Amino acid sequence: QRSTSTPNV
Amino acid sequence: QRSTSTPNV
Amino acid sequence: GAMGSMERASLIQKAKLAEQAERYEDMAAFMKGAVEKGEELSCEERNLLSVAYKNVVGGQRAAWRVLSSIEQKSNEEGSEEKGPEVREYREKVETELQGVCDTVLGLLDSHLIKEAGDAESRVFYLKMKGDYYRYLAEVATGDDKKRIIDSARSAYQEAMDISKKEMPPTNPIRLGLALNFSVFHYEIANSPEEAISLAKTTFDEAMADLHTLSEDSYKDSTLIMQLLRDNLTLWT
Amino acid sequence: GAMGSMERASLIQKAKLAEQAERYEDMAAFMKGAVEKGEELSCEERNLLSVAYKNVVGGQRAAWRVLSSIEQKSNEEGSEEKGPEVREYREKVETELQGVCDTVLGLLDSHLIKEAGDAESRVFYLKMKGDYYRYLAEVATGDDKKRIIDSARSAYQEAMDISKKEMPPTNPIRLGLALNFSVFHYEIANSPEEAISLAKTTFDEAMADLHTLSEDSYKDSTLIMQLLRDNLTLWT
Ligand SMILES: *SCCNC(=O)C1CCN(C(=O)[C@H](C)c2ccc3cc(OC)ccc3c2)CC1
Ligand SMILES: *SCCNC(=O)C1CCN(C(=O)[C@H](C)c2ccc3cc(OC)ccc3c2)CC1
Ligand SMILES: [Mg+2]
Ligand SMILES: [Mg+2]
Ligand SMILES: [Mg+2]
Ligand SMILES: [Mg+2]
Ligand SMILES: [Mg+2]
Ligand SMILES: [Mg+2]
Repeated sequence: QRSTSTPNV
Repeated sequence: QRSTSTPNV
Repeated sequence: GAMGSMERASLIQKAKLAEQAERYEDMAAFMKGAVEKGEELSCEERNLLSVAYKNVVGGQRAAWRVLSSIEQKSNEEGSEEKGPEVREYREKVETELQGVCDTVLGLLDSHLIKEAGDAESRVFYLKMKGDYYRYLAEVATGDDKKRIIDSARSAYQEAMDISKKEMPPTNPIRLGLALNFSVFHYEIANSPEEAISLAKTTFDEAMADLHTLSEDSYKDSTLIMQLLRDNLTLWT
Repeated sequence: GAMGSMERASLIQKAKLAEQAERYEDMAAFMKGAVEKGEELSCEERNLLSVAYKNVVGGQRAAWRVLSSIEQKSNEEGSEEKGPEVREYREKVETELQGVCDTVLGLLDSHLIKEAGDAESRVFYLKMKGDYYRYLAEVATGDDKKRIIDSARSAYQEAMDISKKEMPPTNPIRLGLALNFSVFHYEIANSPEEAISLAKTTFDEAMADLHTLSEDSYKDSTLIMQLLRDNLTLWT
């Protein structure tokens, strides 16, 4: 659904 | 490992 | 209290919204505000109170266990000295946990239990009293560990006595009480044989009463019965 | 600040403990305290700051989305009137979210960004500035929506300009910046073609530089590249 942003390190 | 208690309704 | 200006019904509505949003600290604050209006709680409202605080204390208990394990390792015979920080932070989480438990116990004592006359409400609240003393017991180490354990035991026992007199053996509150008292015996009271006996007798007596139930009640009762069985498998 | 009496190193140690315990509100408070000591942050410390606040704001964003969806349904042409509670509680969560974003932006402005001279630190902080303006944009509706969007865009653009000059195309900070700027274009700025173009060019330029990398760096870069590809699949 929503775009993926950078995950947690 | 630990015993199971009553879960949330 | 910061909820003193909000309508009771608005507090309950917002507790349900907070549950949907997985905002359980808010949910607990809303339900505390609802209790402090001074009226008795309905079945659904009691459930909202329980869900809210169980989720809050559940996160605290999980965090405390992680920190206590790290602390125990730091104190292993051969571990590098790391300063006071692990103990300090475990103590911080512990104090917050104890505060949540004290808040719940305070609501039960002022004045939920004393106004609860029906078996469903009184057993629910006494089970809750046992549960939150049990959570205090999980972290207790001082003089008062014994007295905390006895307080949990006493609440659970009063609840058991009422449930056996007033509820059928498949009643889900009666079943969940027995489940949690059996956990108390195994995990807190160093009484695994009592835990096993209670779980087995509870399971068998419920089994024999399932024929009286509708499909929906049967689903509710058998769900908790499976947890008794799960523990019996872990314990034996 | 309540962390003003704690040693910097103790704050960082406790931030790591809080992460292990999944106590991200505590983790953020510890890292805020560490930043307010006034020294620059190391790479690991910057990561702790980012992990803490991303987890905190992530829970708020998820809750806000649930409440906004309920509110939008309550305002559907045919829905029963339910009073002000849904709007009030959405506003409460929104204000808390905006407060977290304002806190992070405040730390960046006082004084993390101005002391950050190396490309790795400056790009990291400008990306973070873009991210927290983007989270403000997600909930903005008033006059300042346009200005919030432009603030996010400006921070991301400054970060992009530095990253293209100073970092190889596989650098994981450069890749994560481009990923998040592409999300900004698609989800905030009504610019899906720009989002797609940026994601594609970023992916292709990284692909062509992977041969320069060790196995461990290759793993890091390709993980983020897969997220670009995931979005390109969603978007096309
Ligand atoms: S400081 C220790 C060594 N370096 C790093 O950890 C880098 C810190 C900065 N950085 C990022 O923020 C980038 C955008 C990032 C973030 C999250 C990631 C998650 C995974 O897999 C879970 C893989 C790569 C990245 C990269 C780059 C790393
Ligand atoms: S008030 C609405 C109708 N009644 C109930 O919901 C009962 C409330 C009290 N109660 C319990 O607390 C028991 C111990 C309980 C708790 C949690 C459960 C979870 C599941 O599956 C997820 C099944 C059964 C129970 C029972 C009984 C219900
Ligand atoms: Mg009133
Ligand atoms: Mg203590
Ligand atoms: Mg007996
Ligand atoms: Mg010092
Ligand atoms: Mg607002
Ligand atoms: Mg371009």
